[PDB]
Amino acid sequence: GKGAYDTGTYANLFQRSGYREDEIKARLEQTWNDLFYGDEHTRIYYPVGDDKGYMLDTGNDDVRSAGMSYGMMMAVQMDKKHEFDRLWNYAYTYMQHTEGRYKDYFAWHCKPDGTRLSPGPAPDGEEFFAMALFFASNRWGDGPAPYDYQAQARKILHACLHQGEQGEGDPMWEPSNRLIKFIPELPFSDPSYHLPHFYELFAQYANEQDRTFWKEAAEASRAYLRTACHPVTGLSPEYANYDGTPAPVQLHGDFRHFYSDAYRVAANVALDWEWFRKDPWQVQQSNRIQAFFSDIDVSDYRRYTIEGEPFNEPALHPVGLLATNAMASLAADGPDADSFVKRFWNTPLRQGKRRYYDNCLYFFTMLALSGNYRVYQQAAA
Ligand SMILES: OC[C@@H]1O[C@@H](O[C@@H]2[C@@H](O)[C@H](O[C@@H]3CO[C@@H](O[C@@H]4CO[C@@H](O)[C@H](O)[C@H]4O)[C@H](O)[C@H]3O)OC[C@H]2O[C@@H]2OC[C@@H](O)[C@H](O)[C@H]2O)[C@H](O)[C@H]1O
Repeated sequence: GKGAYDTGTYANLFQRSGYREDEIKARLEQTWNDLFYGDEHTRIYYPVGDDKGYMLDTGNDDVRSAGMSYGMMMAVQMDKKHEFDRLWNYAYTYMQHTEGRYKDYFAWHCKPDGTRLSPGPAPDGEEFFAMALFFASNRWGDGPAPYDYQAQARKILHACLHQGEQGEGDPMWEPSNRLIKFIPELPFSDPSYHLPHFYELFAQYANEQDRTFWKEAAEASRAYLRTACHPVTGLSPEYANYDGTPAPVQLHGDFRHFYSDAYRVAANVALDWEWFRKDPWQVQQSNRIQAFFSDIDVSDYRRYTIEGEPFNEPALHPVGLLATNAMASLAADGPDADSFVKRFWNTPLRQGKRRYYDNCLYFFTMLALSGNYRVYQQAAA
């Protein structure tokens, strides 16, 4: 078969699970309203002035590039221009470099007021910023700068591939292997950063010289994720070497294990399958990870070695983990797919100081499983 990119048909797995259409759309809208306009123990979005707003990492009391970029995608996928523009204005103003080795990249986290905490960037932010902006252009049309969406996107993806050619700086993609990097400087990666589905669409909307690269990178990332995921459990490390093996322990933590970052791999893999249907391995990977967690309660979620050895330590984001395991049902045809969809439906949004990452993964799963995580092309509106 052909994917949602070709057919324009999006699977409603909640409907397939037996839930009513009415119910599903109401549940999606409520999730938007709570995360963006809820109470002080739920909402993760905060509007600032008349033309700005941010997504708060409640857990770390800072504003991340990954989070702001997640927020923009959430906004454009839900047809929420006002909120989309507020977020982008915050990112463009406070976070985007206008000079230095990081010119056109984004400072990976800052304070709610906009004061930067580190200058270095996080590539998973950049790619999400780029994809979100192209969808904004395709859905709403380019506004006046800085709301010339497709132009802002192309400028970011130019930097991503070409940052070292203008004197000093490093590219976010390693030219030799066409793989996104953990950060510009270090020659290793993060499985969760690989969005081959997003790169297919960059191959359509990026600067003309780079379109070949993005198409090659789509297939490179699909290949990398086959080497990153354990062939039994379908678990993956947080940081990985280009060969897919867990990276050495870093100075800021041990990232060889299946923890917070790794959760998004199963969701990323599943969305690529839904959109493009290119890699039949993605179905098997969805079956494997679901089968590893088929027997495990959310309250019993741990840190695991990719081999499947549970640490005594609990998962920091078990609702997040359930959401991504549930999102895998987009691609899973196994006997656990139906189970995971119902399990997620009966799981509410997280509350308390650690809620941010859980609720971000929650909302993407709510979008995806309702059939509302869609490609916005140069169509006939
Ligand atoms: O913790 C001290 C910081 O470590 C150094 O590393 C930075 C990375 O952490 C960052 O990757 C970010 C981190 O946030 C990720 O999302 C997480 C998922 O886990 C949840 O619990 C959490 O709420 C959520 O935020 C997100 O996916 C990524 O975007 O990437 C940048 C990296 O930068 C650099 O560290 C390496 C160093 O060489 C550079 O100097 C620095 O810029 C930070 O230095 C330090 O502050």
